[PDB]
Amino acid sequence: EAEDLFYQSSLASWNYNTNITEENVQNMNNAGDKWSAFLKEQSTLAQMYPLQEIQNLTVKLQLQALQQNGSSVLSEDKSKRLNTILNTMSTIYSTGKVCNPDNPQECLLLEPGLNEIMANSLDYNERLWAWESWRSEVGKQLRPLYEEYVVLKNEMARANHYEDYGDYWRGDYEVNGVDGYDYSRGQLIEDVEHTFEEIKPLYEHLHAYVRAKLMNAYPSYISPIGCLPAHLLGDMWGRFWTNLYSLTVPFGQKPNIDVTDAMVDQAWDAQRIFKEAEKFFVSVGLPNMTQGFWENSMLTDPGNVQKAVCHPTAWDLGKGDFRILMCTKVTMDDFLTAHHEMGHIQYDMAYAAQPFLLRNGANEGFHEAVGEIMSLSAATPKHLKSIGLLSPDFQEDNETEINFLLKQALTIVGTLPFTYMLEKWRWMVFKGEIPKDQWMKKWWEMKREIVGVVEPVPHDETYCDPASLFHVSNDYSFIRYYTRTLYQFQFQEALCQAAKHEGPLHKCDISNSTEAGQKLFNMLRLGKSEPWTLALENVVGAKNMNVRPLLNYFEPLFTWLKDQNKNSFVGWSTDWSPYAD
Amino acid sequence: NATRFASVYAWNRKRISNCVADYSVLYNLAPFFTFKCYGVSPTKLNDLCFTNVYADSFVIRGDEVRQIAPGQTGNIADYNYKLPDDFTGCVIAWNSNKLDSKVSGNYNYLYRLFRKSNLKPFERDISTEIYQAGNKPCNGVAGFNCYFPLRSYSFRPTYGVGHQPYRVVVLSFELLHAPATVCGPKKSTNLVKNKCVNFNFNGLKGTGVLTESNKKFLPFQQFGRDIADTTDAVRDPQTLEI
Repeated sequence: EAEDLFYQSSLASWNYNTNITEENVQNMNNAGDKWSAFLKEQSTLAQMYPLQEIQNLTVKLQLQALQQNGSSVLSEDKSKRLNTILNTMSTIYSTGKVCNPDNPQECLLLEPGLNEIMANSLDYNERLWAWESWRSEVGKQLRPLYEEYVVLKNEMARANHYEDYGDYWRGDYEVNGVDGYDYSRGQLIEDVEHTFEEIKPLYEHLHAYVRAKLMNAYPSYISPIGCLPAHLLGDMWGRFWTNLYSLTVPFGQKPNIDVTDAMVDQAWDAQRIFKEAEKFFVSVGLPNMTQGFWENSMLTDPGNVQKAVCHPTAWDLGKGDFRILMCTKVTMDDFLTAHHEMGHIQYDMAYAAQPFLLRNGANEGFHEAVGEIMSLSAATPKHLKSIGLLSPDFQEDNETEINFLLKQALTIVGTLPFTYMLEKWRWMVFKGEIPKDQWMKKWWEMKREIVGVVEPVPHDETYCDPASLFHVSNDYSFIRYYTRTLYQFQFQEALCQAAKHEGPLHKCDISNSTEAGQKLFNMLRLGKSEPWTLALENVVGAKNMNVRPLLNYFEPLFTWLKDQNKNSFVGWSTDWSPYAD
Repeated sequence: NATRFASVYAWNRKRISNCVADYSVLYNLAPFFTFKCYGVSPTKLNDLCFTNVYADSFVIRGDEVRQIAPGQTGNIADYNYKLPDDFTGCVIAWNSNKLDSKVSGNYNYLYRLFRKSNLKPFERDISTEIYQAGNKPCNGVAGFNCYFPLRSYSFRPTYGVGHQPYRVVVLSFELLHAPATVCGPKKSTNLVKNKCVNFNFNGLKGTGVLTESNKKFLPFQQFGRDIADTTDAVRDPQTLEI
């Protein structure tokens, strides 16, 4: 009965994202309360489950997601209070108005305003007000809102037989019931600490490479020894370092690998984007295209008479229905996310015979890490020369592969100490390890030692700095991004090991080979019926999380980052400060 | 070509007996989406007849079209219906997007996902029984550890092929010890006169010269004989001329 009540709710969210009217905001609500009533009329009937006598593993993996009572364990006034503060903390992030304190007569908005100022601005003081006033006008009232929120979710976790709320995000990684493949809830803490020790020389060479090229832009603002100022990372927080590629380009005389100039003159449309890129999937050995994906999806923005949010997501609606939604544009980056977002939808195409509790990824990061292995294999020169988009005789030397390697170094490797810095902070604010006067003082002290970023303005306890993101302000998991890269490199290594390609992993290509199709499809069709510690052994052969293909992916880069930083200083310190004048 | 179809656990029965089936406008024209079966080919049915043929009319999801196979088990092939190992007939499917569906999902027709035991082939099981796999009962209500497998469909023409409404007509062929009654179509050729030619009629084989006959004949007879016990007249199989 969950294939009809959630299906009426999730199609109203697809109808709202296609047509934004005043009658469509309430269409998500009246079809959405019946799923929330079915989420609580089933979970109260699932609380007295005897788990001491059931021997079937396919049934007991379904009942573990049904035994969770949810957020309605507590009283009626607190269940009203969690419904109150959650829509408040997401409205002020969406409709937040921020501007300059010097001239407040013009104040713009969120998405066209803050995005352009981190791309091509070089000014020191003008970009400093774009980072400080977002933390001084929106995040001031979050500290009365998060202090009662951090005591709310701790009482939700103690009655559901957990330690704290830090084990709630680690509860999806918990594997129990199988001898030899056991995985505790606290085993993810030391696994993240062990996987970081191999990438600690990888990020420290990336830390010295950014600061050495930025000496010419900022002579009297950046020290040769100390840490990074926070308002010059190319992003709002530092998750994507892709906007700093114009300041950290290794060779400007070498041309970049892109097909933006080659897509215009052949008169390509958005229909030819998804048609040629579907031939990547049938050549591997995945099944063919569905007809509801073609004549019903929105690839073109339907005029200027109606508004439509076209952020890239794959709508796993239900019962075998598969739909995508983005505004497809003619550039290089929109073709790679067309490869990425349909990599999720072909993962959901495999477990079509599995039920509703098994129609998910193996963890909260399995659905997005399996989508990026086709997106990493679409920007390679082996795939782009086979489709005829590039030149038939394009030059490929040792110096032009560094420019392709820095496209995968900035947005993938650079978020991984930032994923470690937030998720260690989010695990310890719910465990009660730090008090209220040390709530925000611990945040930039652990930032200055593990990512090398110092805030230029000191922030007191009345400001809430990490809740300016999308996932913290919507109460989402952030441990999915740390294993997003480790699973996408363990998959991309082990798939084209069977494709007999001799060379580096950045030049590898899984197309025109059916050996990687049957090795993947028996792992994609399992879902939640098999845990991730046995599904990893069928592909890469390792049940543990290891950082071996990440060191072999940037092995031409780690040679070159060693030789360029012979004179530079490796590492940072906790002594330099921009406000220490 | 039915306007109304039956449910997948409420299979109706339409007899095909004592008639001639014309597959030259149904199978040779082929307005359906897919045309595949096992056991016999569609080009073998024009010269092969059986005793009793049965068929039905039901619409499934598009992911349930792989369970319709001889010897198949699954969510539909072990709980809704079953095809036997000696299944002679063929299975024809066709999408029915806008005419068999309605808005907000086609909630008119239901399907059973769980049964208490494995069912036999040709079972019209429309019961509301509860599958049990635990320890304690629930006194016959959809409650604690008691599955309710009856749930309606979600057909609408803007959806994918995984649960697109596919009208599946399982035509079951069966030969018995009784003589055959339903036989497929067969093309005919022209007739020539005044020549020593070969004869391949409906019930007469031989050779000779066909001329005009001025003799009396019956509308039910096939051929006539003379006093010397050889064939001297044949009635047209298509028409009636001795």
